[PDB]
Amino acid sequence: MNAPPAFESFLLFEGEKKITINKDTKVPNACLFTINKEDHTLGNIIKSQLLKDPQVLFAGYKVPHPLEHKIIIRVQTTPDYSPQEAFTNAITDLISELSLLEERFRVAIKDKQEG
Amino acid sequence: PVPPLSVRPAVVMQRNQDDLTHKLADIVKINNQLRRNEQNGAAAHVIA
Amino acid sequence: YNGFTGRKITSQIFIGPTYYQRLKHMVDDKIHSRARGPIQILNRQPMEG
RNA sequence: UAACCGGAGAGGGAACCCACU
Repeated sequence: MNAPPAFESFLLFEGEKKITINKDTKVPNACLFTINKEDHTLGNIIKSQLLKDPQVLFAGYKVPHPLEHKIIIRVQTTPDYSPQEAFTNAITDLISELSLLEERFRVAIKDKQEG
Repeated sequence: PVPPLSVRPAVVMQRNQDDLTHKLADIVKINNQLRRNEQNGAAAHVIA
Repeated sequence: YNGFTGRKITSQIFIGPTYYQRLKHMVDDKIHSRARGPIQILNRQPMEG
């Protein structure tokens, strides 16, 4: 009866936030992004896309507990540059990658069908 | 000394008395018997 | 291959069909707690079970 | 110049067997 329900992995409770931002006090230009109801599916591609940016000095993610549904992404960028704009540039590049991939996939599907 | 009800509680219809209460019943039974028997009869063998 | 990162594991993993059993010792037949529940009759200590 | 309701800690024991770490 202590089983949590299956929807709890992906549904935000009332009053929860999808995303939370906290500045990292130990070093300058570093920030921690806490995402609720996400997992490795999103954090791994976000980390790998952040690591293509040379202005990003540190980037990593973790799940604090598997039974919990949270993910933490720590980003540190060079001064003149913000981890927040680094994050949103990684998102808007990764969406561009997926859109290009989708277009080329459907074109190759049509070409496989009698071509 | 006979101990009180808290020492030998009686449960309700499994009332069922304690294992100690039945022994106390045997005590007062043979005590009343020996008392009246030595009082009237004084057989001096039954008393043994 | 790793299910999280996709990188293949450096060691190679031993894997195959093996006949497992399910024993009757669940956890839901064993979990129990207490906070000032019922009380024994003769001495006023808690119950057992 | 108006309108109906109401009560709560129960509940025993001994013996034997099986099983768990």
